Amino acid sequence: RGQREVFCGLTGIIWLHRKMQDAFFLVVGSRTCAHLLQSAAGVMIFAEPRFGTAVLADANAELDREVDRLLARRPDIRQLFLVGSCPSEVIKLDLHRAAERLSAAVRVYNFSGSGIETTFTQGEDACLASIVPTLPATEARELLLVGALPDVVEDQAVSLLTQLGIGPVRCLPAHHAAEAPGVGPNTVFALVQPFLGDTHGALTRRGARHIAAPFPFGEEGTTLWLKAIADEFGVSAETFEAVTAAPRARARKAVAAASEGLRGKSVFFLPSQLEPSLARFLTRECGMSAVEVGTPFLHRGILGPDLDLLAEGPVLSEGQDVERQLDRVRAARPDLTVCGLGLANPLEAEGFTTKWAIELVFTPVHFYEQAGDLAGLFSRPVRRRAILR
Amino acid sequence: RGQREVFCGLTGIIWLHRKMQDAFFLVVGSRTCAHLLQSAAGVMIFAEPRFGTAVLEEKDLAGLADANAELDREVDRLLARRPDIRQLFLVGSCPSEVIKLDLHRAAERLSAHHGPAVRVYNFSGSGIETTFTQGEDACLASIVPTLPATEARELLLVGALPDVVEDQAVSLLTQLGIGPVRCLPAHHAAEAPGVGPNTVFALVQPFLGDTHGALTRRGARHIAAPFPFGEEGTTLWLKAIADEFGVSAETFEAVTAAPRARARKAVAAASEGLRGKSVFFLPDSQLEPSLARFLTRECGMSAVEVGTPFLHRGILGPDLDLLAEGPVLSEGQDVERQLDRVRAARPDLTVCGLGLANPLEAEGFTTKWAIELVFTPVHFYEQAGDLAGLFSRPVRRRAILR
Amino acid sequence: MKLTLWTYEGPPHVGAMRVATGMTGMHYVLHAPQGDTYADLLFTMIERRGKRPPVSYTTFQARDLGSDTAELFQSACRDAYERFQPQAIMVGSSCTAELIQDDTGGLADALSLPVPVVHLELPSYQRKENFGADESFLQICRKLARPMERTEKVSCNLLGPTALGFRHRDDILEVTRLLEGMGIAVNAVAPMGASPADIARLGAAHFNVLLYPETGESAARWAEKTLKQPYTKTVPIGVGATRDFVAEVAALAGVAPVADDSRLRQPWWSASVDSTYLTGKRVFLFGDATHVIAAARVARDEMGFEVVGMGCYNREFARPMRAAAKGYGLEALVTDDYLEVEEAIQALAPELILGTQMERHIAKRLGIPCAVISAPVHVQDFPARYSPQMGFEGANVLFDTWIHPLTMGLEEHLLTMFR
Amino acid sequence: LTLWTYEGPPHVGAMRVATGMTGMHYVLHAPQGDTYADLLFTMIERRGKRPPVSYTTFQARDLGSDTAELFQSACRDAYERFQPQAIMVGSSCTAELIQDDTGGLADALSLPVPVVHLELPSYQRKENFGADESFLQICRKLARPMERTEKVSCNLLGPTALGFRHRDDILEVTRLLEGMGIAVNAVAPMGASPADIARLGAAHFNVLLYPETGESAARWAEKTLKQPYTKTVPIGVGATRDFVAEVAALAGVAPVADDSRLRQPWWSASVDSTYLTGKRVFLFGDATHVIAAARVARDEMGFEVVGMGCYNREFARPMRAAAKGYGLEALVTDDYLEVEEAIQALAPELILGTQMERHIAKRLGIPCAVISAPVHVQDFPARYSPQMGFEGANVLFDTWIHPLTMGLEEHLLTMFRE
Ligand code: PMR
Ligand code: PMR
Ligand SMILES: [Cu+2]
Ligand SMILES: [Cu+2]
Repeated sequence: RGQREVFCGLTGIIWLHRKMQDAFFLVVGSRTCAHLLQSAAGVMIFAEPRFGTAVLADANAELDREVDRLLARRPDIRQLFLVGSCPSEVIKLDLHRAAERLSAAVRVYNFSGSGIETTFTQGEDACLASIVPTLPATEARELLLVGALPDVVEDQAVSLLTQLGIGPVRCLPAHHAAEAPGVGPNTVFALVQPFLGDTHGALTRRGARHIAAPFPFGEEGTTLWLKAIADEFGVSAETFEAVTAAPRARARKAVAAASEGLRGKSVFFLPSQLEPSLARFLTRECGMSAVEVGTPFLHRGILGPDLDLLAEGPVLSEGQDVERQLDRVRAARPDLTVCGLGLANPLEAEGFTTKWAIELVFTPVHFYEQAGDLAGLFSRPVRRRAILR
Repeated sequence: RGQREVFCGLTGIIWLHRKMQDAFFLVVGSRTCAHLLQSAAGVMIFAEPRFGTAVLEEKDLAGLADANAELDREVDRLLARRPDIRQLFLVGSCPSEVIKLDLHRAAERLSAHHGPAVRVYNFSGSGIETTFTQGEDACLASIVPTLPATEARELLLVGALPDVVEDQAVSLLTQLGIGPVRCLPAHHAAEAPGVGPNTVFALVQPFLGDTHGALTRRGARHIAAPFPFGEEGTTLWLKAIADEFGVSAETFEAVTAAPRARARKAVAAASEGLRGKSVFFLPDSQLEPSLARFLTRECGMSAVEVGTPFLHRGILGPDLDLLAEGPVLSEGQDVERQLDRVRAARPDLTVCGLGLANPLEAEGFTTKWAIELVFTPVHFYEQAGDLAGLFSRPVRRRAILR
Repeated sequence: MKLTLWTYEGPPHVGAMRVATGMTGMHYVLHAPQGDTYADLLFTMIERRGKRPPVSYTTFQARDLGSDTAELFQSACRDAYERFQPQAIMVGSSCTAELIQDDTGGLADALSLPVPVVHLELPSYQRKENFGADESFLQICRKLARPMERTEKVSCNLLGPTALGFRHRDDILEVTRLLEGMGIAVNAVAPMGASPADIARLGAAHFNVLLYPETGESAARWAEKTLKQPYTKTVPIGVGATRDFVAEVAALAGVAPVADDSRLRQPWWSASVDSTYLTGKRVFLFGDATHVIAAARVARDEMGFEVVGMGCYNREFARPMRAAAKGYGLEALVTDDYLEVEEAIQALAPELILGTQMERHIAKRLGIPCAVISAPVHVQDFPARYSPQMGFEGANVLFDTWIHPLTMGLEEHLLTMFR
Repeated sequence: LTLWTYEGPPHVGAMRVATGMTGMHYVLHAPQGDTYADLLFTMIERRGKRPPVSYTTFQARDLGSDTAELFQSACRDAYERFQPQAIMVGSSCTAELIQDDTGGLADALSLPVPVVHLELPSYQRKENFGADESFLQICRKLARPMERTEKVSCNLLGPTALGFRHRDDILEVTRLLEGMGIAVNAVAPMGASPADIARLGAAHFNVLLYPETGESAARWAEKTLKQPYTKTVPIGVGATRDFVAEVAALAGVAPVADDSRLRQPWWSASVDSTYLTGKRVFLFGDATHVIAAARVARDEMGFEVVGMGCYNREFARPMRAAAKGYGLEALVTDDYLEVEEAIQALAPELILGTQMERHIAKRLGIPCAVISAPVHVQDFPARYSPQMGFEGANVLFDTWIHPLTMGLEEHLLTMFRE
């Protein structure tokens, strides 16, 4: 270990802001954070987004002042979630302390996706987990789905889920403030989102039982996900398969018709946190001789179906350093080294075809037609390399 | 009698159709005229303007029956595609004139079958017998004979001037209150005037040298007054109009604090302007003799030259009276000798048709574009104040640039 | 007599004057009826030259009909000769002059002024601006340029760049730089920046570089036929064609192919992570034949986005566009009507349309990104800056000029319909 | 509460500098997430080299003296990676303002001069001094007072990577100097080598390109190396000619100036360039560019300068110096909200400046172009886009008048057919 590569947690803010509308995602700190968000967004900063960027006792007084400034400039916030960053946790600025004290309609909730603690997409983890604690408990068998998956495909997931025969959904990412997901002891919840380890842990900590979660990335990735959903709700096999075979066929045809040029490949997964799930997604269509698949944060947990359905070829190395991982990349010579960060494009500048993670994260790739173009996403660098060599 | 720098009247269509929003100026001619209209309109040719600009091919060049047959078929196609055109305008052109294409015969034959739905008028914009803005005059003289005949004694506003110009003119007129005001450019049928033996062609624009004769053939009368292009030009135009109708001077001087006093104030508010400098008018817009007098008296012009494409004796008569005798109304002006005279005189202005504006700016001489002037609202009282500033601005351009 | 509300290239006499005002000391007396002098505004106001486009018209009026207009042409030519004293007089007509049968040749021939008199009797109802420029420059070389002793060093007369043209001033510089760095000497740069003496000097070389086939292909073929100098086939538009041109002229001159690649950024700027969303975009390519022909090569090989539909209004250069289309299995739209481009790009709705300024405004109407890569343009597209299109800097300019519509469209969409 | 930040943090400028220096490295204690700027110079300024600046990325399990150990571990590993030529130390200050600087193993390398270090002030800087405290240290240490070479030589000082069109400014000024007879010993701030930066004595006078980063370097070099810099700037025709006067005066050579290419003075003299006379123009952006552009506007363009505010208020007095030159005051604030308010108040017709002002004017309807530093990928171009010299004055015309083409042709289209 040594130097790291991946983004800090604030890159998940660009997705959380887009997905759940009535929310606030103000980060704190220096221009290094206010500029990662800026450049990553591109035009969001011009579209006047819903987040911001603020300018031990002195630090806490400044925290209170800046939170009041949030409440002032946007007098329409009721289910805000402040975002922590590296300096705030360096001086250990408790966002819960500011939220609880300054809640006295005005309900302030905390969240800390700081890259010193957080990683590439664990900001989503920390935020979705921070939704859970204060909320009370529900007392019925619902299916509390989770994850900030695209709303266009959130409709597909809800439609399929109700076709299974489930009760209420009440998705944990609060895209409406009124829609408050309670954490019930009888609540059985799946996991759409692979980087929801902290969220799943906190949801089970409050009491909600968790369903087996092979994460939904088309074909078996979502097959076993929704199968676990069905066998947990006791949906008849002939009911589930009847109402879900067509999405399976659509995704299977789409991935095959989108990965024609992805044959004879070695997809190195430098640390998206999708790495085990995407590694399994890239085994059957055409030829994907996957190689070392690292993550910025890995737990098997009950998230284990990834590794259970994963092969042994690609090394599941948790914790890495690009300053030697790229040496391993040179030695390996992987024909598509999808590299989250650290080196990234210079890999394409030293004869290594490179794919980048946030394209996968911020482009609908979850089951049906969404996972259908996951193959197209992974073919993007390859279809570039085929011509613009 | 050599080269002269001035446009053909086809460039009058760019302002003509912007007033009469029920008119299509179907400009026949070659690809050269089409390129003129294209470049002149600039970006306007892209928002489907009412040009047409139908070019004649070499196969359509030879013969005359084929040309009008194709013209008929495309006119019918256009009016089927755009059934919102009433006053059709088959504009001539130098190519069309050399072919001797009869726009009047075409107008008769076409109103035979378009009827009241499309009433066609025909005129010319050809540089052979027309210059930059005498195409406006030919267009207005193409609707004057077809104007509703009557006998009621009333005044007009002859000249296809901007809509705001006419609005201010009539608003001032009714603040005075004089006769039935009937704006000669019939933008549509809702404001169609009535001309007759007891009417008057209250001309507004000096290049209107043929509509005066036409609506004289109508039998009307002239307000013998300088062409309204500023404080005193429009002052005498309006004063003579009311004296032709008999309106007391009490209202004259009681309603002219905002219009007239502020008109002269705005015109002479060009401190640098052209106070004491020179102008050498190349043939640009039949509009130089009018400018020289009120740039001389109000803006303080030397007015070395008053060169014009053509000078009309009577209609600019009172306008000429306020003009100094020094400058000479040279006609058929050869531009080359005129550059020699500019180079000798070293003026501070060289108004022209000016594809030699930048060329004359290269030799240090300041130059101003009278085409924008004919385009910009420059008439009557509130908008001649910025006529003066429009002349002034190139002087400041030279001052900051040199 | 169709309702052509927009001609693609102006009257061929305008193209003829593009050659005229390009060369110092060459005066184009034109027998244009008064008003046809807008083209002077074209040259001093689109291309912004600090000198009356030295095209001394006659501007005859209705009073000057019959033989009076010929007398005015005589007078105008004589005044031009005794006023500017050109080193070679250059005569021609306009559309209406053809309609008068004005015969600008015999008049100025009988004037008997000592300087060379070239004729420009070109059709105007059948041709357009580019043919006028090409034919005028070819005739210029035909009269003045003569086969003479070659330069002691290898020389590379540039052929094609006329004065008024979409970025001729900067590709003349770019190709001069390429040839001088590689080892060849630019003997002349006709017809832009040249003169009658330079036209005569065209003979002292070893090959005749063809920059613009549309405006200089006739000149290059005539030079290879007469001056005994093989014209370079591939134009330096695009990295592949730039290397092809470099190798070709290094073979004609027999010199080492030195070509400074520290400037070329198009291959890296495109073959990278961001410019990978290019791959798959269904582009449509209309406009000037040669620029769009090599634009197809750049777009496919070195840019990525897939080509659907590529026409060109240039008819004399139709076949090379048909070939560039059939290489990818495409067709060629070879008419000169803007509405046809309109419904073509409706039927084949693209994301990046490369074409003229009229294509730019067509796409502005519908709302798809559009670039300018072709001839009919405005004051904006004639730049004061270094904006070439032939060479390695030409490839860089092509990259940026094409990507800017894509960035424009992307920002316009995502701004305020994704956030 | 800057929703958009004009310039980056004070480390991205140092990385800008080191990107053009093949070999020179910079040990920065930046947590993972501060490595987003490792993208900038291959993402925004799309190049093909991982920035030569060390990163440590100390995590949550690494707070305190552990970060001090990771400093040395990262330094040693970075040296063993590619054998640098110089090492610079400095932190993002987040958990350690001044409290882990550990030279112990940063020195003891083959590196002749290990004292090289860039400390950037805490929360008081942006992407100017990041690249300026670069050449106040990296050229204050490894640059020798070498003998002035036989021909009158010079140094192209100032241009840093991820800078506004700096790579082409370099070539234009080098072309000017070589055509005038002035040798360029090295383009030291960009596209150079540590050997070249050591060769700063073989230059009769530094040629300064912009105060943004090279002002400190030029001032120090004239003070120390005894080679004066060009006090004028080549942005603008009159400024270019005065720059030529200065370079030839300090050179002793003829003031050869290739104005053959120069077309802004003429293209701003045509009558298309007359309708722009008196056009009120707002000018916000970096001081060097704003002063040069506003001089050009006010005298030679035709526009009337109604705004001259800036965000580089460090050298505050030379800002309002030009403002009194135009008879105005300077808005030296550092927020785009004030820019929005000012352009709303004055309602100009051209808002020339950053891409942020570009998007304000897109949202406020006003025309606008890019003349300033805070720009994204599209304004770091592949084409030859030099903002300095005669071709710099040439591009400054078309760049400024394209938005006026927008605001004019759009108006005509929307008013003609409605
Ligand atoms: C025939 C060549 C030419 C070009 C290409 C245009 C467009 C255009 N001509 Mg001017 N212009 C030329 C001539 C004329 N323009 C015309 C219109 C018009 C005006 C009033 C104005 C303008 C202008 C220009 C310009 C500047 C572009 C701009 O204004 O947006 C173009 C390319 C501009 C300028 O100051 O120049 C006179 C301006 O104020 N054109 C007219 C009368 C219709 C003609 C005959
Ligand atoms: C924070 C660093 C960084 C930079 C400088 C930008 C801007 C920008 N980012 Mg990438 N972008 C960053 C991060 C991200 N980008 C974002 C946006 C965006 C996308 C969708 C795309 C991309 C790209 C770019 C672009 C160029 C956009 C282009 O020309 O298409 C810049 C420099 C672009 C590509 O070619 O590279 C992956 C592409 O299609 N980014 C996203 C969300 C997916 C993230 C978090
Ligand atoms: Cu733009
Ligand atoms: Cu634009």
